[PDB]
Amino acid sequence: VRPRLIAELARRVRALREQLNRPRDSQLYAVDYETLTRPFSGRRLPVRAWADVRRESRLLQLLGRLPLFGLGRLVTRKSWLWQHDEPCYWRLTRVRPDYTAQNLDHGKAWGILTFKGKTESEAREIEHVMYHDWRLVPKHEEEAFTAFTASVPYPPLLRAMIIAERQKNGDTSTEEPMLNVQRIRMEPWDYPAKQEDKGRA
Amino acid sequence: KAYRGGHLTIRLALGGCTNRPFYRIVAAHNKCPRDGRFVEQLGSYDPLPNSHGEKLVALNLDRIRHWIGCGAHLSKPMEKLLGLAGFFPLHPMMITNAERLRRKRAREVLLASQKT
Amino acid sequence: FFVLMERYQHYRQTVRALRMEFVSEVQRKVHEARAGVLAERKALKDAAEHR
Amino acid sequence: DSHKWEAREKEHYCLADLASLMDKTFERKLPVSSLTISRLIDNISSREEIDHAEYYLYKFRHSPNCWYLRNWTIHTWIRQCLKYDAQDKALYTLVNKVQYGIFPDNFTFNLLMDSFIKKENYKDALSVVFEVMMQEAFEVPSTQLLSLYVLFHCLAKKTDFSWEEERNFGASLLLPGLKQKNSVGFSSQLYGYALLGKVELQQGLRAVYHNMPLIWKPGYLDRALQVMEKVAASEALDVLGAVLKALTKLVEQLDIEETEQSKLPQYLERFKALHSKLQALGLTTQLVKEKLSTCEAEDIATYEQNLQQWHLDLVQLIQREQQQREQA
Amino acid sequence: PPERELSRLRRLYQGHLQEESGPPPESMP
RNA sequence: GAUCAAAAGGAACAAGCAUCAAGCACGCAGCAAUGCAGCUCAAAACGCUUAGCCUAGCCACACCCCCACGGGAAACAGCAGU
Ligand SMILES: [Mg+2]
Ligand SMILES: [Mg+2]
Repeated sequence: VRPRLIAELARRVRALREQLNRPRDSQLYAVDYETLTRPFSGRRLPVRAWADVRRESRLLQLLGRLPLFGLGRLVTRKSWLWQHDEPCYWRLTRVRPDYTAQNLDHGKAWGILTFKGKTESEAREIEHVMYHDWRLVPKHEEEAFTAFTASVPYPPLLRAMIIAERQKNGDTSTEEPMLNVQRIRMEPWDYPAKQEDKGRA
Repeated sequence: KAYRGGHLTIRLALGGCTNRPFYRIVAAHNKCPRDGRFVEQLGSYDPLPNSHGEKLVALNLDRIRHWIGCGAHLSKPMEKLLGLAGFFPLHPMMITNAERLRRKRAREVLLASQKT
Repeated sequence: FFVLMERYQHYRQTVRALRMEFVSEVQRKVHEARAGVLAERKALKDAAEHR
Repeated sequence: DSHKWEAREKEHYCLADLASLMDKTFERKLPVSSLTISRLIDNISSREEIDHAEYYLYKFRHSPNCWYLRNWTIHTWIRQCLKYDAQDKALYTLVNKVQYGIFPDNFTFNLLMDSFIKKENYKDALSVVFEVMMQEAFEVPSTQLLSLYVLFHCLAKKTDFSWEEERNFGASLLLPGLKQKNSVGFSSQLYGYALLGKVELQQGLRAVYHNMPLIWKPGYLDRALQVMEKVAASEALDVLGAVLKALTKLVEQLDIEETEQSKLPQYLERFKALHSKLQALGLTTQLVKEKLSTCEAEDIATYEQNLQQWHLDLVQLIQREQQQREQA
Repeated sequence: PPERELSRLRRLYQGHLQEESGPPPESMP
């Protein structure tokens, strides 16, 4: 069989452009504040977020202004002021910010989630770090900040089939067949994901 | 074929003439065309108002139990097929639109009263 | 929208609550074929006449 | 105050032997060790060696070590700034506040605001006291000491002060106003809750949450108008605000939750009527110069403890430095 | 839905909102 | 764990021409240094020439150098058009 010697060489030389001479985080996530475009990419944004880019503040344009970048701090999403009036927030354990940026920003961090006042341990990655919907919780108002306190029937044809099977199986069993929803939890849409589930572009 | 990002979306696929369309359910693949290959054979659908006005759909449900239970995906117009049937519950696109035109009929019963 | 959003949700709940039933039924059929109560009679009998 | 850390556990005394090393590694674009930037700091011996460092710390701000600029590397430059001038290039470092990243929140902060009254230095004591509101602070007894300085300029400056310097005053009384000692720290918080609530119908709540850490909540006057009940259970500025509001961009509010330009008659008697009790139950500059004297036992016990904790730092990190250059 | 919850959706969509009735009529002929 | 599915392993799988009859390590052992000299082929190896195909369709190619780092160079084998 005839080996493919050159296309393997450009498999890896491309891949050592994939790690080595990447544009760092403030070279491509930079934005235009007038036309609301972006250098190096060019595209624009949906109607629900044109002002939020221009008016409000990042996740780490702010946290680059604190001692040890706020090593134990609290932070909420901006719609988590608007979708849950119950406290719903993120904490912090480690910062990976960027050094290439004059006005240092666009970095990475992670820490403790707690959704709507439901706490989770073994801290996972914080989402949407590049966005401008992230809110700096001050040191005042912490202990009152944390202010927090089965089955459905079967569809109609599956009723008739199981029951009439039961008199074939022998016993009538008019006993109402009821599937369990308690096994399946009720996750909403602004509940954040893993950030390394996404790869960087 | 090695299709990257492959998942069964369960689809009717067109296979009829022009001006009498006729879609056919097969367990379709995502990136292939409408009349591309698929996973398995299913039982078709009639969009034609025929003699005495019926528009047929077939369902072997010993396998439509099985094939979403094989981890398949689905899109919008076929949620209209099984919610309407009684094997699945009904989708929020007739729940709006049976009442949306009822909001258009309510806009029409005033329309037939603001003229008379 | 907001009553449809829970109707999106209460679409999403029950058929997912059906979906685990859809998975396990053929997983009761990969198990009845492999380890069913007549299938154990198959494993002994195919050696029983054969010896 | 000076001669305590200045038993410095000696090192060499050249600088340009280091100045051809850090930039060389920056022209390799590799990170620089944490003891190697302090060693560029505790060898400063002229005026010109101050400004090479603020380049080099600004360069060290752009390094793969965004952290590891330890707070004692700041202090061993605080002592160099307090030694030579501490007049413009100490404050110019705080001016940018992101390009140098010093954040001196300890009793080191108390080393640098007692000595500004020792040169009386009017125009710029406003600025550093402005630049500790942006830090989360006041777990040290600088709470009295912060509002001690702003009452000096409350008598000095009486204007509109800026677009945003109305907020610059109240937040430097309210976090100083966490006092369980007196009525005075429960008097300073009312000046904060008033002046933060006067842009509420002038400019907007985005003024409240630009940069200094306030809250997105709407209620701050009602917070004063609930703790003024506790002052009556256990102030010449809020009457002026009580008339001026009833005197003559995105939506945040609900149409059900009422606009607070429609509660201005309901702000009058809610505030006025309980001041009758506050003459019947129970100046501002001089009552805090008492707190300069009656308090301040001068807690250097967390200062000298940190100095011996910095012998723990440098020795165990020059020990692992010894590890890295013998394995070669 | 309740109106305070519905006030949130009014609070999000200032620039682009429609005004609609609630229930449908029970029948149409 | 099913579903789907590469890589990978293994078995398959066009046409004409023996006036293409020999190919030229094409094998194996041993954990390994190394050893033996073998392997494929007239039951069609090896090589030419022709061809998209074993149609719910698939395979291959995407200006050329099998590939594309690179180089030639500035490329409709998208629609309509010339
Ligand atoms: Mg090519
Ligand atoms: Mg061409």
